[PDB]
Amino acid sequence: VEWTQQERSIIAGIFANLNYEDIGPKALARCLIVYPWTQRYFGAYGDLSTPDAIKGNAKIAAHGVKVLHGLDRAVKNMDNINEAYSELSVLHSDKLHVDPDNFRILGDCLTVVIAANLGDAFTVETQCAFQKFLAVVVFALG
Amino acid sequence: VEWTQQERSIIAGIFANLNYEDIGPKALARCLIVYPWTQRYFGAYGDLSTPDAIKGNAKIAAHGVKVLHGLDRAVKNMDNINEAYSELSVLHSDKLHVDPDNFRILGDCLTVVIAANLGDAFTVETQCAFQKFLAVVVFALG
Amino acid sequence: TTLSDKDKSTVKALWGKISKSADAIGADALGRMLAVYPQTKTYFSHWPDMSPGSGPVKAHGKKVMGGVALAVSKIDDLTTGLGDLSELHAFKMRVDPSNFKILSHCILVVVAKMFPKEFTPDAHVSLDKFLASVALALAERYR
Amino acid sequence: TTLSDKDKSTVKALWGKISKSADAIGADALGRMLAVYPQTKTYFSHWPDMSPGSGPVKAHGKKVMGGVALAVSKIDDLTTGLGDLSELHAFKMRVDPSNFKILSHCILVVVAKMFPKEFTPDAHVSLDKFLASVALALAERYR
Ligand code: HEM
Ligand code: HEM
Ligand code: HEM
Ligand code: HEM
Repeated sequence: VEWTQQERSIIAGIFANLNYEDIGPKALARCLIVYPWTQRYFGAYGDLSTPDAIKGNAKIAAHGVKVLHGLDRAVKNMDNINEAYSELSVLHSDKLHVDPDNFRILGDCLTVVIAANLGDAFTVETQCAFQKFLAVVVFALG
Repeated sequence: VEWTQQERSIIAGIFANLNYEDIGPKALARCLIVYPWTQRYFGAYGDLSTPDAIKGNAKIAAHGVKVLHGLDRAVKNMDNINEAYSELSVLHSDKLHVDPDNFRILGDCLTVVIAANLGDAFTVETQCAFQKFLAVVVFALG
Repeated sequence: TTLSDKDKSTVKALWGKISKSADAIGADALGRMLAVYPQTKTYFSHWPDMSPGSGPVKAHGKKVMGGVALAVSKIDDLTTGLGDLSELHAFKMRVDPSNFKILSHCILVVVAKMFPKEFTPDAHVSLDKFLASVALALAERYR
Repeated sequence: TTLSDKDKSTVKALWGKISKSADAIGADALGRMLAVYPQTKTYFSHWPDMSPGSGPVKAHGKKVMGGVALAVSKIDDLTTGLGDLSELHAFKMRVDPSNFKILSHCILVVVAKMFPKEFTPDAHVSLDKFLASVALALAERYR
């Protein structure tokens, strides 16, 4: 976008704090549980029948961690998420045709997980910059 | 991708045949009536109380035609619509902060009014082209 | 989302006037969904042809407007009314909700185009509400 | 959007643990919607001060969670139960329906922030359903 230094360092701050092994699985699982239509894209990832089974799923969990590494890559590229995401965009929009509303919805899920995890570190200012960030990511995906 | 010849000629053709004073007032008024929260932006325009009033509103009719000339500008500049639209972008997004889904809505009311107008001429392929054009203007406006 | 008395008569009268062209509305609106909004092809990719007027679109367009008719008769309870098809779309097929608005739009366009004089702003508002209540009914079995 | 017996039970169980923080939740949620989604501020433009934790944000936040408290009371028919709140937001104020999802989202974030242990995926699906129902029921008086 047109980042201030404070936003850059808040955003890098959030992803320096997060353990992606914990956050990733939680956020993706939660996406699949709260918005089950997104299960459609994960037919190859084995067992998605109940919630308890979603959380127990190692393939879903690892994929949640890859989504965070994806995000982290966008934090390495804050001024060119578009370019940095081109192949991810070909993949989500040209190949899989995920409706843009879905990127929004997993973004939201992720913000809910990050909020639960960070507690008092999740200030208003922190969320403002985090959302600005996700809004660039979803535009880059679509 | 971007514009096929057949596409630019369909779009040029819609706008050459178009009877603005007919399509513009109709679409805008339809939008205010079908999606009444859009009325919020039109307090200066007087009587918006009934659909009968919206339909008979002279200010609303003039503005509907102004909308259509705003599209003509994208029509004349099909390759540079983002630039052509930057001031209208700032007006719509950075000043009025119209949620980007309303643009989609009005572009929907407009497709319906054009479909009712054109009848047999609003072929499948004409709709593909018009919606691809509209997607480009709404993105331009956001 | 809930329909007024005014809403339900409007849709009935309008459906009164346009039922006789049901198979063709379905087929044109479906045919238009798939060409104008090609992201929607994913759910229909097992068909040998998705092109406008092809046999599959005509055949299915017929069923979709079948379902529309049901809703019209079911208009006081779309939830129970459309239980089974919601089960099919929302649970079994997992059709993304963003898609129900696309087909709804395509149906109002074809209807405007076919019945420009009956497709009044008053009709539009009620038809649109109705197609939204159908969308919501269909979304019941997602979660 | 119909809420199951499980959804209502989940929401009421969650509300039983959280409700003594209702004022703090409303405040923190309104505050964030206005700062994180500054476009919602056009509705609050006559207010002196819209900033996180300010006097007006706190006073209004209480009201807003009083409205959620009200919906938990009316969960079997939000459509009627929030009729007056619809009148105000949809008919008088003409709040764009896209902003309800924003405030809903902000409330879930603050509940998750405040009660991370209570806010499981299971609480999350049902609270998100409930919030959508709240959001639909508030949209009743547009049209
Ligand atoms: C916040 C938005 C999202 C981000 C940042 C994101 C990120 C990613 C990343 C990093 C990958 C792996 C790319 C690679 O290493 O080659 C991926 C793949 C994938 N994403 Fe997403 N994603 C997002 C939203 C979504 C949504 C909404 C869906 C649909 C519900 C989805 C479905 C998939 C699937 C099915 C794959 C991999 C399929 C395969 O090749 O096995 N993603 N995403
Ligand atoms: C298809 C998408 C749209 C197009 C092409 C469009 C086009 C235009 C144009 C050409 C103008 C005249 C600008 C000028 O004089 O500098 C304008 C002004 C305006 N538009 Fe739009 N518009 C669109 C969507 C919307 C929507 C959805 C709303 C409201 C919800 C809206 C509300 C307004 C308002 C309030 C004005 C200002 C008129 C005044 O100052 O009295 N527009 N728009
Ligand atoms: C108003 C909305 C809709 C209505 C009333 C409707 C109605 C119906 C009906 C009556 C059937 C046939 C079920 C049977 O075989 O007994 C059907 C099937 C189906 N619908 Fe829909 N439908 C709607 C929307 C959608 C949307 C938005 C999509 C995805 C873009 C979609 C994808 C399908 C598919 C893939 C089938 C089955 C096709 C097959 O059997 O090969 N539908 N629908
Ligand atoms: C969960 C959804 C919502 C609930 C439960 C809610 C609840 C309430 C309540 C209880 C009131 C005060 C009514 C009274 O005076 O008796 C109120 C007022 C208001 N709400 Fe909301 N609201 C919601 C969403 C929204 C959204 C999305 C907006 C705009 C973005 C909004 C803007 C307003 C405004 C401007 C007022 C009146 C301001 C004033 O009295 O000075 N609300 N809301």
